[PDB]
Amino acid sequence: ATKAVCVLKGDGPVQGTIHFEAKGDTVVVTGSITGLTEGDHGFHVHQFGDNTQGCTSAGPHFNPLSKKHGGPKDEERHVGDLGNVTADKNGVAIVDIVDPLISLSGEYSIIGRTMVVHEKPDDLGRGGNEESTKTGNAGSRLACGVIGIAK
Amino acid sequence: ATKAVCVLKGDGPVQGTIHFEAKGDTVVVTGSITGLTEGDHGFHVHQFGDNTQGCTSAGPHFNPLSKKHGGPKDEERHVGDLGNVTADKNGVAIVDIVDPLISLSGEYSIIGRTMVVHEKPDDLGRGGNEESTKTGNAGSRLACGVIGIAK
Ligand SMILES: [Cu+2]
Ligand SMILES: [Cu+2]
Ligand SMILES: [Zn+2]
Ligand SMILES: [Zn+2]
Repeated sequence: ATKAVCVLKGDGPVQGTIHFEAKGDTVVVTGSITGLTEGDHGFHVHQFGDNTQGCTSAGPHFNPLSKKHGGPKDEERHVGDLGNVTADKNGVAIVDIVDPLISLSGEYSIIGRTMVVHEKPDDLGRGGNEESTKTGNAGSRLACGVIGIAK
Repeated sequence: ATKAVCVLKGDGPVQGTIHFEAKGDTVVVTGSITGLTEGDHGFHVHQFGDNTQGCTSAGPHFNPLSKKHGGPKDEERHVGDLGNVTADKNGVAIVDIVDPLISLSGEYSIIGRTMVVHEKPDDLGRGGNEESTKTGNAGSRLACGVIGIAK
């Protein structure tokens, strides 16, 4: 696809709508999330578009290259690693990202996978431990959605 | 993918989990639905995995080859026309479909689009009006979900 979309729901106050658009070989991710506690939350494309167990069955991060966990800019990162999104004091987060690694077709295509917002900030793989190299220690999954074709 | 999955939700009693698997040049589609009234209900793949306005934003049937609506057997159908599932007296429909037209990859991939279960029976394009040739007069979209990649 050239355009896709994601509606984030959970069993909490955290809702959002994430928009995806293919520009050459980057994905412009745009949107907002509401209900967040102030500050950073990890923002990851997890592997499966599977909601049979809420956000739990989305699996780990989309990582077809078997890299370590990392931030959007690091060479060592999962493809699904889109780093942190920041909520203001009103709990709202404008999403604004241009990523050349995730995509909306071919392999690395995120279509039909799961966009997750996390309870905790992502330490971007740079942490005193080994969960850091897996999840960035972004903690729980607050809200998630299957990324579907929009246009 | 070679497997996908779909959680049917709406604002209603109706809910279901639909399982797709690539089997040779066919997709076998299995699962169950509940909450329905008895007898036949249309069961279609709609074009957009766009859940922003619930099932409404899914759009029309997946129809990349611009054919008029039909039943899954017809020369002339949409790729999304999987026909009817039948609810027994207890509101329960056991899904069991193998289709040669829909795919989990390539052109015709149904990953990222929407599975919809309708209010009324599809008429397979054999009503006598425009609504037959587009919709099957299947009625309102009771429950839908986005088709995601499954382990
Ligand atoms: Cu994550
Ligand atoms: Cu339909
Ligand atoms: Zn990661
Ligand atoms: Zn149709």
